[PDB]
Amino acid sequence: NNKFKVKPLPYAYDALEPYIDKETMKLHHDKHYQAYVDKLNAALEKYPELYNYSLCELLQNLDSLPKDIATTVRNNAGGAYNHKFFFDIMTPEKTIPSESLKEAIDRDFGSFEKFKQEFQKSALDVFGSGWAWLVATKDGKLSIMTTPNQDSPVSKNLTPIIGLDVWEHAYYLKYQNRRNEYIDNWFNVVNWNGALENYKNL
Amino acid sequence: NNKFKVKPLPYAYDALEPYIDKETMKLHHDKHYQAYVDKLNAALEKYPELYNYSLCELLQNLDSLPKDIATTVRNNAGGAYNHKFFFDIMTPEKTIPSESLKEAIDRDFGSFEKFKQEFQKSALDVFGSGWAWLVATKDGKLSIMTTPNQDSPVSKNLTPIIGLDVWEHAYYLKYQNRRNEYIDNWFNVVNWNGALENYKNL
Ligand SMILES: [Fe+3]
Ligand SMILES: [Fe+3]
Repeated sequence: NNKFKVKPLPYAYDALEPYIDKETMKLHHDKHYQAYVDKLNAALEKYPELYNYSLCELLQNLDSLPKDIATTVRNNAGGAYNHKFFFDIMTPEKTIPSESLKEAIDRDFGSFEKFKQEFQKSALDVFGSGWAWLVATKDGKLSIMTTPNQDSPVSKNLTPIIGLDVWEHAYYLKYQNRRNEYIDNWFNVVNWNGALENYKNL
Repeated sequence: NNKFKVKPLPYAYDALEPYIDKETMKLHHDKHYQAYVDKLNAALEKYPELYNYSLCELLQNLDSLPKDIATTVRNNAGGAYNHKFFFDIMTPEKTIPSESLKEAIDRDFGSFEKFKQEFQKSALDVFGSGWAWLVATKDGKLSIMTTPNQDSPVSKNLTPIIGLDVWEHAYYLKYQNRRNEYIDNWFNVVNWNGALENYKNL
């Protein structure tokens, strides 16, 4: 069996309280993330060799996949990848920026605080469903960008370092329309050690 | 003062229970709808003569508005129009299809039940944020279409007859990920008399 799988949450469903509620963690992981994986798997039944691609490879080749599944793959491989990534980029442990990522953030944004303000503004300005990302080019240059729906920076050959889901399902139970508060609180659970790994894997 | 305004909810905030919760009605009308109107008004300060356009006229002329506000108008005039329309198309009163709309639905979809099934499927399949619509061409031909975000059929010269908001803020508090249940329940509050008026105004 080489079907795609849901990665078990890397911590307890309530580990991120009080910043993100346990009910949302359960829905977000067990329902939304699960649905993306199931839908992806269903679509690939027609082309079982695609089960041997990684999610990255699917996302890097959307324009060359068979026309009849390309959009479904974009959306569902997108959702699967983005959510695996998102749950991995948060943690109940306390972390801070360090090593090359810490330096790069200062280099590219002037300071951690300037980076944080830009990120929060971008997250806040996403219209409709989508994501805010800290991304790196192949040479380690950092920038902030957003994607709609489940589109991913990976498809534009950019490497996600951190990313924030701003689909309303990610925050409505606790914050309702107050996305600004959700964004501000989320920085308490960003896994900067994971982010460093992401940046190093360039 | 010819600034755009929020239309007061046409019924009590709990009038649509148990199909839509009062808390959602309050957020949806008092926060989300309100924000679209405020943002629209803010953007038009630069071009005060646009306050004399109707929402329809703004939406029918997005490609010819000044470049610097066109997208903001699309999104916010869109949200303002769509929400005014949406709250008007629901009611606590019991209503059924009648007159020309009743006939047209049978003509164009075969039966009310076939129309309802197609509408629910379209509503269910919207990916990300958006709307499902029953629309009419200028000659009264009916069809079902969806729009993303706050895009409107009005911009494609189609006349909305009914429409369902499937942004997650419209249903998450009560239904969470279970959009199917939200869609099914919503048919209990569709204002078919309003829909008939919409159809007659062709
Ligand atoms: Fe999500
Ligand atoms: Fe809405």
